[PDB]
Amino acid sequence: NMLLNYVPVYVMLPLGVVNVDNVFEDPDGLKEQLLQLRAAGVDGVMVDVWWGIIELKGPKQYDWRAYRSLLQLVQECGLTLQAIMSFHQCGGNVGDIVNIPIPQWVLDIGESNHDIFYTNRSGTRNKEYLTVGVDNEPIFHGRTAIEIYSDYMKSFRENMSDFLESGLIIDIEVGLGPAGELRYPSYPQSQGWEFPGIGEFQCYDKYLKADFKAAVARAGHPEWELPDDAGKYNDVPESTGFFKSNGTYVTEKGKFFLTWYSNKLLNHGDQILDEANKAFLGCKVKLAIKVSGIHWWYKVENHAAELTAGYYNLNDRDGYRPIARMLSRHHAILTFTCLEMRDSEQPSDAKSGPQELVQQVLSGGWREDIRVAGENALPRYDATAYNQIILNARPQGVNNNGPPKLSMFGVTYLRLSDDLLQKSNFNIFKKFVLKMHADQDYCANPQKYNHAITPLKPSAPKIPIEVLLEATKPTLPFPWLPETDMKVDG
Ligand SMILES: OC[C@H]1O[C@H](O[C@H]2[C@H](O)[C@@H](O)[C@@H](O)O[C@@H]2CO)[C@H](O)[C@@H](O)[C@@H]1O
Ligand SMILES: OC[C@H]1O[C@H](O[C@H]2[C@H](O)[C@@H](O)[C@H](O)O[C@@H]2CO)[C@H](O)[C@@H](O)[C@@H]1O
Repeated sequence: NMLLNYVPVYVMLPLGVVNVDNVFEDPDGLKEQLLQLRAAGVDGVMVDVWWGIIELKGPKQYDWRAYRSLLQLVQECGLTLQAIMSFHQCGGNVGDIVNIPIPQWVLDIGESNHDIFYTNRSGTRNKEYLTVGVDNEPIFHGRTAIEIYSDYMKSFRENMSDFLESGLIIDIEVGLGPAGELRYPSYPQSQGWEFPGIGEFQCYDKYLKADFKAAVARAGHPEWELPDDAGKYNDVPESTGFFKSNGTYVTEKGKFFLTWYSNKLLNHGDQILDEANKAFLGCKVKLAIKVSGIHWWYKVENHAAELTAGYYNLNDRDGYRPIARMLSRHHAILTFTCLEMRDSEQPSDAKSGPQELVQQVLSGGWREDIRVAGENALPRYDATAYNQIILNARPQGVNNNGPPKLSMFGVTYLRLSDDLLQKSNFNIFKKFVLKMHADQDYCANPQKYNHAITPLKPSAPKIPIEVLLEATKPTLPFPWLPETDMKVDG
């Protein structure tokens, strides 16, 4: 039956649906838009549950009232919800049209201890997310950063228990860094970065610096220092001593650093996921994380942009499968945030390979037997973008005699706006939804298309770092069709 080829479609709600003052501004306005989505066959919506709004007043001073009103409306409109535990700031990244800082009281601590923020070689502090360096430092009025994230998720679970029990919430996306993605803020627009700059390493806060220095000493090279020849945000790889042919990235020093740098992210995600699993244990929901799609410089040996962001991915070293393997113990979903792009849409001097990157990441996930979901990186309303998303959703087309051998768990579209609801654009969107559903009408019961949600079980045992890193072995990706068999057309 065709329904087994059905891939659910979700739509991101506007940023700021509940403002910085914790007020659900326009319920009536949202309602009409939501009803539009319901009529279009959309399965659900995604929303940021901003930490900076909810725990603003002070430690454990949560106010969930506005969000309870929003969830109630979503439920009345017959839509499911993907909730993001957004522990980051909204404002400094592409598309951020509203400013939502992290809790003021945390910012207050940062005034006396500037090292709680990611820091570049020049010493500029980025305030959008707390550095992984303080994950386990009890410097926030007695709590560590992870305990804060943990308490937040537990409070959410208890205060939204009725919505969880009624099955409104489908999955919990755990924010792990800038824009909620598990990565370092290596390409900050707020600091002058412009595509396709290689970006900069963000490991200079005193906590990470000390950890690194202790690490190199134990490795027998106490004299090794953090990179000093990697250039600046907008540089090109060949102009740096670190990324050029036979450069530092290829030396023992460079390899040790890149391994250390990338491992920090793996442990950061693993530890916070442990807390997320405890907070939602028993709930009929799934856990997910977001991985950024850094396609620029993907086609040169140095993969500079990926490296500075924390993804130690080279032609002979898979830096994404280790992440997938880590997610397996938590039964979590890997959400890739760049699915609509085509190589030919990128400037030549950027050496972009978004198509190849997508194939590597998704294949890595299916290889490790975890569920993979995705989102488009930039706003798109044209058929070519939708057709590329559909292609990646079912790489080998639909199976007329059962489920496809390969398919994504779901796709979330960025973002709900007046532009999307314009007659012509919305008209194409409807065809996109139909094709994602493999020509089937909207299906209310996920069980029909094998997407039944069972109670979250405790995570499996800890997987040692050496076992995780075995996943760096390069593998050939799964075969991809040149174009989808479920085209939207034009
Ligand atoms: O509302 C979700 C999320 O949206 C934005 O981040 C996106 C980004 O725009 C995409 O290009 C891609 O990277 O996925 C990101 C995560 O979904 C906001 O910047 C972010 O704050 C917000 O949480
Ligand atoms: O900021 C992260 C994104 O940067 C690029 O997006 C470019 C886009 O390609 C270009 O057409 C436009 O003029 O500028 C934006 C920068 O905001 C990458 O293409 C994206 O993949 C990144 O997510």
